[PDB]
Amino acid sequence: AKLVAFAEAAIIGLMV
Amino acid sequence: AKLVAFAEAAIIGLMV
Amino acid sequence: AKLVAFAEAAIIGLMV
Repeated sequence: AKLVAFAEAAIIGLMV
Repeated sequence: AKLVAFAEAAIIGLMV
Repeated sequence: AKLVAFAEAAIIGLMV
């Protein structure tokens, strides 16, 4: 799956 | 180069 | 905010 990172502090990596 | 990420678990980052 | 990574050596992550 492709991985996307987000900064919200924490980093969240969500998959597609 | 840009790093593109995938997760298959091992995470792989490839250079573009 | 989404993060984008680059490999320049060091890795740089920039917020979008």
